[PDB]
Amino acid sequence: QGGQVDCGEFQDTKVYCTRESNPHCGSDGQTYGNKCAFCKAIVKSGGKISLKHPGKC
Repeated sequence: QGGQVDCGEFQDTKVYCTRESNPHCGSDGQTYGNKCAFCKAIVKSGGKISLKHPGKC
């Protein structure tokens, strides 16, 4: 929230990413290779997107 790996896209508050490759299949439907990849993707639909799967779908 201002001193974290805060994905400055930050459409939401829980938008922080990984330094690792932690895949996420977002509730956006999409699968992202890591959480960082999922940040903008949270941003995709308001920040309000959540995760379906740790990993891909």
